[PDB]
Amino acid sequence: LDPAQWRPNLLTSSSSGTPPPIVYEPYATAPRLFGRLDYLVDRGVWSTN
Amino acid sequence: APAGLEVEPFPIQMQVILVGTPEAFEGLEEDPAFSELFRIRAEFSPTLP
Repeated sequence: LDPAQWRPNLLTSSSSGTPPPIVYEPYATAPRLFGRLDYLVDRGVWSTN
Repeated sequence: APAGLEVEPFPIQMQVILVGTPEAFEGLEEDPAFSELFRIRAEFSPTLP
């Protein structure tokens, strides 16, 4: 059981209330709206978690 | 590349000086963002006195 596929991912912490989390995305491509999914390569084996 | 580098963007201190024929800018001046970003228009008179 690898401890890499079974850990929570820190997306964003709370903004401590005021001011509200305001994100402006002038360049609204899908990678910048919905986020990215990277792959680590060890011994040439493409893995993602 | 499987995993990229999230290059955080850097402040811009340069000044941009576009050079082109009037009809080249005629296809660029129809964009409202072009008006706000390039304010100084240097006219080269085709003839001198």
